[PDB]
This record gives sequence, C-alpha cells and structure tokens, in this order.
Amino acid sequence: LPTAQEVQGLMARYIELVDVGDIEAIVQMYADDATVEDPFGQPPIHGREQIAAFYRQGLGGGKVRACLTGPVRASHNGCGAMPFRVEMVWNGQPCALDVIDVMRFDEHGRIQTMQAYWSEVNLSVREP
Amino acid sequence: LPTAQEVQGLMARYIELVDVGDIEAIVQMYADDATVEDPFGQPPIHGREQIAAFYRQGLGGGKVRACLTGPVRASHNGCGAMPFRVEMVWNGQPCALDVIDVMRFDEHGRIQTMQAYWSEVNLSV
Ligand SMILES: C[C@]12CCc3c(ccc4cc(O)ccc34)[C@@H]1CCC2=O
Ligand SMILES: C[C@]12CCc3c(ccc4cc(O)ccc34)[C@@H]1CCC2=O
Repeated sequence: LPTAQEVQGLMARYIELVDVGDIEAIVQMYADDATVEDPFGQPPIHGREQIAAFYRQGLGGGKVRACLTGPVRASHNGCGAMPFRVEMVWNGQPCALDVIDVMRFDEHGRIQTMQAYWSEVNLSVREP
Repeated sequence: LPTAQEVQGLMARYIELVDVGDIEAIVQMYADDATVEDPFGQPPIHGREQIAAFYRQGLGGGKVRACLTGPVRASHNGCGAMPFRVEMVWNGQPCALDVIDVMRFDEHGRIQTMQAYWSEVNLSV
C-alpha cells in the first residue's frame, strides 16, 4: 500500500486533475473495480466505465475549479482524507462548495474507494 | 438522525469541548457503545469507559488547544467530516497537528463512530 507520504502526493494530484478537468487522467487513478460515493449517502458508482461517465458529467460541462483548502491527512494503511473547495457556475450563479474526500488506495497505488462528504449546507454563492 | 445542519452543529460543539478539555461532556456526546479509531488505522476502542480513558490521557494535561480550520461537511444520513488543528507539546516544544474527523451519529443524536485521520506527516514544529 502507498505510504502516508505517497497518499498525500496521490490525493493532491487528484485535486490537480479535477481542477484542470483531465477526465481520462482522473479515471486512470482509479482501480478498475473502484467505488465512488459522491455525495456520501447516495448509491455507489462501480467501476472504471461508470466512474468515467460520472466525472465527464461533473467536469465536462461548465468551467469547474478545485483546490485544497488544507493539508491532506494521511494514515498508515493506504488511506487519507482531504479538505477542498470546488467552484462552479450554477445557472448563472457563481458558487463554491466545500468538500472532504476520504480515499483508500490499493497495493497498486490506485484509488479503491472514494467518499465525498458534502451537502447543500456546504454550498454558497461566491465569486471565483 | 441529525440533519446535515444538526451534524454541523454537533461536530463544531465537539471541537469546542475538546478545546476546553471538558472530558465529561465529550464522553456524553458518544453513544454508550460507540467506537473510536484514532488515528484511523489503529484498533478501535469500544464504549464510553474506554473512550473516557482515551480522552483523559489525550487531554488530561490541559495544554491542548483545538479549533476548526474549515467548515464541517455534512451528509443527509447523519454523517460528517471536519478539518481541524490541535496544538500541544512535542519534545518539549510547541507543535501543531492537522486532523480530519469523520463521525456518524445515531438516531438519538449521539456519536456512534469517530475516525480521526492523521499521522506524522501532519505534525509540525
Ligand atoms: C459535480 C460538481 C463539480 C465537481 C464536484 C462536486 C462535488 C464533489 C466533488 C468531489 C470530487 O472529488 C471531485 C469533484 C466534485 C460538484 C457537485 C455540484 C457540481 O457542479
Ligand atoms: C492527543 C493529541 C491532542 C488531541 C488530539 C490528537 C489527535 C487526534 C485528535 C482527534 C480529536 O477528535 C480530538 C483531539 C485529538 C493528538 C495526538 C497527539 C496529541 O497531543
């Protein structure tokens, strides 16, 4: 499993990929059998193909940005959690959404599970 | 289960209690049979007695400070995650540790599970 430092690097890279919107690069970070729960509480997304469609829907449209708003917290069992902000335009309204992603990586350094904690209480109208 | 807004309030209150070292109040926020994994990766402890002993050893001194460093993220199923920083002493010198706690609340508004994400990579001098 990736070391604590490696997890910090991997999770930070993920945010960089989301920020630029490189869908294919994001999908490649996931294990072909990964699961995504975003927002946490909803039915999971299973596998590369479904995950690709998920990111294309979320990042393939209007301009979206993402940035860490604090350091990645990493564990010694291939897991980590990170706080970040996502910016987007919702029907003309400039918005910001605060999120925390928790990830578990496998022995190949790929994301096995991702859980995104957030809800409408974390949304707000704000200029980019 | 607590609503998303209620989760935000409960988790913020927890940090306030940690900051002042109110062990008794912290323990009461947990379900009687709750589990704590801190740091996540280590074996979980079970029950209020074990949890109380854990917090007594961690905050017993009285020189530990804690504060949210970002908003509490909350779900619609009684769960939340929050980023915070704790300040204490390491090797006889002021230090800081960045942590993210993930909590699940039960139907009675008590913490059923807490998982604290952090490691040495989050410790600064
Ligand atoms: C889809 C989305 C843009 C990207 C995004 C959202 C929420 C959680 C995320 C978690 C991630 O790890 C990466 C991207 C997002 C937003 C929900 C509303 C929106 O426009
Ligand atoms: C115990 C401790 C102070 C408080 C604290 C730590 C780690 C995770 C925590 C998680 C919490 O939800 C509340 C308090 C802590 C530190 C580990 C080293 C230290 O001095």
